[PDB]
Amino acid sequence: PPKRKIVLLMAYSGKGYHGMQRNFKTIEDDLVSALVRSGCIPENHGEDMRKMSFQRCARTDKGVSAAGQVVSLKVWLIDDILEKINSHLPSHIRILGLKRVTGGFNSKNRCDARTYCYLLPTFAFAHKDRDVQDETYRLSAETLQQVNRLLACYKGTHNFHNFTSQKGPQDPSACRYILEMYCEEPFVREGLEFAVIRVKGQSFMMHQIRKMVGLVVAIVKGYAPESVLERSWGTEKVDVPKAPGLGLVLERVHFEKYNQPLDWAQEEGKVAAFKEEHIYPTIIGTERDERSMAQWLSTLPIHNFSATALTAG
Repeated sequence: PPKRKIVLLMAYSGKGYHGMQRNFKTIEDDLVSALVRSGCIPENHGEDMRKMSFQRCARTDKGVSAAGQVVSLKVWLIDDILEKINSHLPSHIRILGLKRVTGGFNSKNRCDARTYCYLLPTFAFAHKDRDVQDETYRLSAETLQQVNRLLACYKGTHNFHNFTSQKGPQDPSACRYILEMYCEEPFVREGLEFAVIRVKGQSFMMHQIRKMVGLVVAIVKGYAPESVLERSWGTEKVDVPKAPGLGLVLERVHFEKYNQPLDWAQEEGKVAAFKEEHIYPTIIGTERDERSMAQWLSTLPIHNFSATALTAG
């Protein structure tokens, strides 16, 4: 078969996985097995992924899902390649699209941004004194407006050293650019109310989104004053609550800059279908049955936002 550089649009439910990147199970473990078994790549390209020029656009962490992950690599362009790769993957990892590209196209180098969604039960925004705290809570317009006012403060370029680990106040690598961040109107599925927070950033650091969400959750519920968000830009350390990984879903890898044609419009039905068969059921079912968010929320009352600073740390 002809040898070509391709770009793959893929999706996965990330629950129980330790991340995308091959490392304890990872998405790429399964993807590389499927690529070898389908005959897309020789075995030694599975052993040394550099040999097929492999790149992934988003390093999703432990438990994180994807509706629109993008990888690029060189393959033998076999017949019915998508069907064949998919036949060797579990149902909860799916290759949704393929594009042929110029041989030197490297997806991670060409993408300009990533958008993530964070799907959460709305009682994560319920004020600890003013609102009921369980599944019966319904999000008010006022509280949604407060969430959005707070999330908008993240937009721009900021030093996010307090939103990751092993980076100091003066570290320019801790500066990141957020293009958009907001929370949609809430909706009900399976009799429970959820909302989606969407964040588009040029790039993200370890723990960053989970802590960006965790802080706004903590403030909105009343565990910290709204002033702590501004304070977290400061030089001094703030200990920022980290929300669970379960609700975090990579939605899109952006190629608008490059396109100005990596457009996945034709795959929108496949994306929606996978979200409904695998991502939504896993996240909502896990919230309903195992109460992941509720349990994490129950740990906020003892979170000390100043613990590190108090130890002169």
